[PDB]
Amino acid sequence: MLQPKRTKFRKVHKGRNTGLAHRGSTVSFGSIAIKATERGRMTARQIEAARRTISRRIKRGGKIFIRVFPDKPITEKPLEVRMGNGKGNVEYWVCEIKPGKILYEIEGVNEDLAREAFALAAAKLPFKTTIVTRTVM
Amino acid sequence: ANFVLNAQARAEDKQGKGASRRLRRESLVPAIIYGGNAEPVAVTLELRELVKALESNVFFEEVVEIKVGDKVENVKIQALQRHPAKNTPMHADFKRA
Amino acid sequence: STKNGRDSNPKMLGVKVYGGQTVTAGNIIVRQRGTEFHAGANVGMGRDHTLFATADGVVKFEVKGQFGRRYVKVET
Amino acid sequence: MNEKKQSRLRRAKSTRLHIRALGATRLCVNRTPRHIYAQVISADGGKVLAQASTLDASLRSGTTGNIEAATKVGALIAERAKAAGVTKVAFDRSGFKYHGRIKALADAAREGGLEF
Amino acid sequence: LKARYNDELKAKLQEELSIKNVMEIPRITKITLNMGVGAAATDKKLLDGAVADMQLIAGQKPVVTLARKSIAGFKIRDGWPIGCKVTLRGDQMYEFLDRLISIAIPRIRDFRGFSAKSFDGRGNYSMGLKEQIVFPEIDFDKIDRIRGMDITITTTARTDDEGRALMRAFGFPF
RNA sequence: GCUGGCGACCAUAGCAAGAGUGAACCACCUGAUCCCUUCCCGAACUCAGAAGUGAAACCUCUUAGCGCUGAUGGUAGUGUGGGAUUACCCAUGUGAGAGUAAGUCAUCGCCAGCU
RNA sequence: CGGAGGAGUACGAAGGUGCGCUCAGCGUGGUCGGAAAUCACGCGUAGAGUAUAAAGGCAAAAGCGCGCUUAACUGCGAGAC
Repeated sequence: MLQPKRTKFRKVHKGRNTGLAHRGSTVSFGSIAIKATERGRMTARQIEAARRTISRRIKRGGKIFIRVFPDKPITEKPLEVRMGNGKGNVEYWVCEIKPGKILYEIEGVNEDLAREAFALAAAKLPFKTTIVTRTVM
Repeated sequence: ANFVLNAQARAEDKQGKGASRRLRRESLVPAIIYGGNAEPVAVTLELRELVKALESNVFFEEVVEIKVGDKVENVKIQALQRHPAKNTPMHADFKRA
Repeated sequence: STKNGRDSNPKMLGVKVYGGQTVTAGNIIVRQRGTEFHAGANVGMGRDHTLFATADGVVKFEVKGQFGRRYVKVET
Repeated sequence: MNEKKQSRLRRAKSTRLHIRALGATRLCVNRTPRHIYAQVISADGGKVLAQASTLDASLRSGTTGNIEAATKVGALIAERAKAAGVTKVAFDRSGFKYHGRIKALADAAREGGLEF
Repeated sequence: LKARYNDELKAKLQEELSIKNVMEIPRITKITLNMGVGAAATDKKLLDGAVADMQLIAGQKPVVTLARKSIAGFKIRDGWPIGCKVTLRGDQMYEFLDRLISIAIPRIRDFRGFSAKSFDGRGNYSMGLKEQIVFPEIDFDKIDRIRGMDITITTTARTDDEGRALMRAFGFPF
């Protein structure tokens, strides 16, 4: 389970998720990649599950690059507790996803195998994705 | 010679955010040509022609001819903007060569 | 229970006279915690880094010097 | 190396800035192992009002590098400044210690009649 | 030395290094002696012993050196004396160096203790000699526990080879 | 045209490398008597000077090598009116940051000395 | 009853003034002495410090030393926040 080793502050504001992904939308490590076409949140458990599925499909014959990291903590109230009395406790970590964000890249694997693995992985994710390949510009 | 792009002029009333969005709804692409010894020129291209040209690897190394009316410019592709989620081309830079 | 919930009263800092306005001697121009602005001609500095006018005239802001400091002055 | 001059200008900076802030006519003096120089400069700091140094034809044939020449240069600058029409000046030692030839020049100017 | 260096060794070094300008000829600038007698906070008399020792050794009043920065592992902290030092220039360093070269190396227990190595890489040479005798000072009587002193020579010689040349011309054992 | 002092301006001006100047000036330089100095030292500050040198240091010139400056076009954001509710679209006004083409080895004032 | 930290003091010098000075880190060499004491020399650098929490500041340093001192005065006070 991915998580920051250390943080400056325990709890952060909710914020708003707007805009597109102008940074991180270009294939840079592998030859083929999967990128999100819709915005949402990605949790550490989802990242782990997708990685495990892809590795099992590709049989550890190539390298997998993970380009999303969960660094935003999310709190929840203990349950059967009334409103007020301070902010809740940290329960899990997420990464904000904007359209165009590349999630995984694969290097050193046949294209059909990579597409099969990505198709398997996409069924575990809470947003719509698409497949891209390296281009000159 | 191998690559010829037909272009129209892009006057000052066709520049800005609204005009560019109208062009892309009409399925054209704005582009800019700059380079040594002359003043930059703004043109517009066709999306299908641009996509077909980019489909081949040799296009990024050769000298291409952009024709707008009677005149003609010999250029090379220098930069390119793509839509982050759809990958459709949106703008192009050409350096005179 | 919580351990937070404290704050201090506001202090109302900031620029009091903007460029192009006329002043009389003694008028306060800038309230600042540190020297964000520095005193130019006909401007004095207080013990809490307040900038005030020492002559009648028109306020002007500029950037000058080798460190690129921001200066305010009064022209007669 | 070069640190002597850098230190000297570092020491001169504070007095020069304070004189500029006060807005007075300045009497800036320079010293070298062979000669002495003195200038009277307007408050804005861009125009020279008067000057005097051992390089003048009167003194250039002498020792030019000791206390006796400093006194004569002080008298000369006092006379020229008084003729030019300046009376109240602030003395600028330019990072040198107020001593020896510097002090002699200042005393000769004061005796000549510049009040400071 | 002194006039010996000025009249003789200048031309000798000039011909040895074949350097055109006379200002390029190396010369020795200063001689620095140091005793860093740590843990003085526990006793406080070894420090006055050390200053008296160097005042005997060299014809100058030594200056005590305080600490900078505090180390908890040792007993040392910021504003107290940790060591002391003397510097020598001009005639004093020439006389001290002459006494060194003449009478120090015979009185030490083991010869060959000094080397032509241990050059800083810019012409300055540091050597630490144990024992405060090998000088014309009072014997074990009237002195506290014996102390060892560091001595650094600083010269205008640019590089190690020129430093070695000047040292050899002056006549250090090595 | 070279040298010194004082300013304007504060990288298109800076840093780094390479080369050059002793007639004058400047600098290194000699000495420690007298004035003055080092929590020790004529190293620094100071005085008395002219045997040496342009080595160092400072000034001057060459170089895009780092640095710095930097368009046009597009993109993001956004005031008003309208249409929608993962927060976007239309009309109208405005418009970055980053990146690209390109540029840069500054430009002026006052006084004094020399050729 | 949102997210994080401090205060209920200290100082006759840690106040005034004149004069003077630059930190931190690293690499080298050098008795005990080492990762790290003190000495000497170079290199890139404000990353040190500012009685105390944080922020805004700090080259005429607002950081650091030395001599003499009591303006840590009395009567006020144009004009502003």
